Parts: sequence; structure tokens; C-alpha cells
Amino acid sequence: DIQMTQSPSSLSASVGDRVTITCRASQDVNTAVAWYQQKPGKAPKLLIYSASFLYSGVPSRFSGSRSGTDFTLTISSLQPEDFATYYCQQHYTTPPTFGQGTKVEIKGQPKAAPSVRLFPPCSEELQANKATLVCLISDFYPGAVTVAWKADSSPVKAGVETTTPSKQSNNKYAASSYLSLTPEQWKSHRSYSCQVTHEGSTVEKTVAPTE
Amino acid sequence: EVQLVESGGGLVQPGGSLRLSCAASGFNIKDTYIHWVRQAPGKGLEWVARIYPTNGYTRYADSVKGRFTISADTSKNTAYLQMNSLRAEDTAVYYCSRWGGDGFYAMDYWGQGTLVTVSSASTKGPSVCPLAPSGTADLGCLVKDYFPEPVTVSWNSGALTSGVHTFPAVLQSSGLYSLSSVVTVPSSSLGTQTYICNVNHKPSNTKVDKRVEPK
Repeated sequence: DIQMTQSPSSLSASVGDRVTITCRASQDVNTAVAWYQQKPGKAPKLLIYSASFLYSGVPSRFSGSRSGTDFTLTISSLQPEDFATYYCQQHYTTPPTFGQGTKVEIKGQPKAAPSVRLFPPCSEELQANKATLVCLISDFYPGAVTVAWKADSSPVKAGVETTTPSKQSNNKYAASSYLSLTPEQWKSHRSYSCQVTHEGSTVEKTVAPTE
Repeated sequence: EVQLVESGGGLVQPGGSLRLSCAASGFNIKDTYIHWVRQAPGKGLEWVARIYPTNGYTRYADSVKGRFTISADTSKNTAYLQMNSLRAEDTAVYYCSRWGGDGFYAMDYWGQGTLVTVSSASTKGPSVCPLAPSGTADLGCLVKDYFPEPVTVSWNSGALTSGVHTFPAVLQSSGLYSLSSVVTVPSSSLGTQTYICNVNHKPSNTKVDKRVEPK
């Protein structure tokens, strides 16, 4: 079964950059290769077929080429409507297969540092022998964030559930991290800590059972 | 105008069954192959099946054989995917697609996609509890362990709008959702002003209120 290896998985580019995306086919596929663009919540749109033929209505700053089993999509000068995910696909044999995708992202304006807000358990959960620490992370850009939890000062990996960052309406990002505990666990430690690191700045917040 | 329109899709249980449709217009199916392609949330595209409606010749991907059946219908200009023995990992957006014609084997037209969720989780309203606050303070409501999406959260029956931030839900390893909603309020309002979060989970026909108080 023929695999398409796409590189890189992600790229932040400026409007006007020459951008190149590469697909390695696992075995020979001739020139039976298409490229697609997909925007969030939409269907993929065909860009290039038979390795290098530009589909009707696609701007000419797009092109595709081949060396061996290496396939390449070039965008001569990135435009705003080009920020998107791109996928290659071989259609040489059945089944046809796709690359994993390359996300071409905006190299964003000044960063914004996250607000971190960390809450201890509810009574209602304690009384039902459950406990949840809730770490809410808002108003950050870019949308990449490292969440670390600590008990006293020991790293805690167990029972962490963290969302993928999603764009607020103000175009900054938010995310949530939940640490599930038993009451026993909660009471066993002096403090717990939610640590958020973003673009080289660490925001730590802590909560204690003894008030 | 060539168009492909899909219908069906939704939540189903593992073991269960669903049928998708792909109504073409602007061309004749018979002139080309119709495909199904699917996209697990946050992942790539995975081809699923294909049919030449002129004769009904099908092909399938291994992960679906003996489970899914693609079929077509001349008269109604329509392709179908019958999905049985569903598993959690068939969760995806399902697209239908065509080749062009003759020797043009790229997918030039795609339908808009339709989401299929496969989960063993049972319908359930959330356990809500208040997140007590320690210029301004932060207070909130934890909306725990519901299924399926979505929930709507208001404060003071929709009257309290400034400082309100309702967060996207986490899907937990258990297969249930939790989320939180917070309000930033004047510290001088604490212990005096009434703050109520109102949580509505239509799928379980459940509305819950909780008053949030300092401690």
C-alpha cells in the first residue's frame, strides 16, 4: 500500500514568501499525483493534477513538479487566501492515498501572554468523592501552549485532560486543562500547581486544601 | 454547475448502522467514479470506497471491508454509503467526491462533508458546580460529564454579559465532555451581588441553575 510522506507538518509564513511543500511517495507513482487545499470546515479544493497541471481557476503563482518519487508544490508569492492546509495524493494504484498535510499559518503580529486562572475542587464533587482542578488559559497568541501540573513540586502526569487551543472571537486563543483527583489525593499534598509556558514565559498558579 | 450534496450522518453507537447519501447534479454519474473520503477530527484524509455506477464495480479500503457497502442509483443520480458494524475510529467527516472523466483521476469536485460520530457513551446531562472566587475576582461554574455536545451557558438568565467567558469542552478519555464558564466581576460585588449560572443541555432535556458564592 503506497504511502505519501508530506513535509513539513507546519509552517508559519509571511505574505509574499516563496513556499515549497514536499511529498515523498514510498514507491514509484509516475506523475499520478494531485495537490489539494482545504480551509477549516470546508471541503478540499483541487489545485494541481497529474503532478504539474494547474487546475482551472487556480492562480498561476501555484505550480507543481517532480524528481523521482519526490513531489513538490510551489507558491511563488504567498497571498492571504493561501493560508490553509495542503495535502498531496497519489492516484496511481488503488487505494489512492494522501499525505498527512502541511498547515501554512500566519506569522502572527505581536504575541500575547496568557491569563491563567486555576480553581480548586467544588464541595459538590468532594461530597461525591470526586475532585477536579480546573486551569483555564485565555487571551494568548500564538496558539501553542505547554501545560505542566505539579503536586507540591513533583510533576503529575496522571489524569491530565487538556484541550487543543481554539481561537476566541478576538482571534487570540483559549484552552482548558483538568486534573482529576480523589479527595484523598487532594488532601495529601500541601499545594497543587498549574504551569503554563508560552513563548518563553512561564505562568504558574497554585491552590491549597488548607485555606 | 457540478455539485455534490451529502445527507445523513450523526451520532451512532458502536455495532450500529447509518446510511450516507451523495446526490449529484450538473453531470451524469455513469460518466465517472464516485468516491467516499473521510477525515478523522484533527487528522488527514483517508479514502474509503469507490464505485463505477455504469456497472456497479466497487472497491474498498481494507479497514472497512465487510463493514461498509458503497452503492449507486442511475435514476436518482445518487451514491450511498451504508455503514454497519461501526467502530469508534470510523468517527470522521465523510466527503463524497468524483474523478473527472476519461483519464483524469484527480478529485475535482467534493461535497460539503457530513459528520459521523461513533461513541458508546450514553446521553447524560451535566453535573454543574460553582467555582468559588478566592479590583476584580474570577468566579465560574464547572459543567462536568455530559454527552453529547452541546451545552449553552448563560449568567443570571442572560442578563449578565460583561466578563463572561465560556470555554470549549474537553472530551475526556471516558467519552464524556466537561467545560467551564467564568465571569470577571468587581471584588466589591462579592457576597452581595447574586451570581447564577444557568446550564442548558437540550439533548437530555435538562436545565440546571447554580448560585456562585465566596467562601
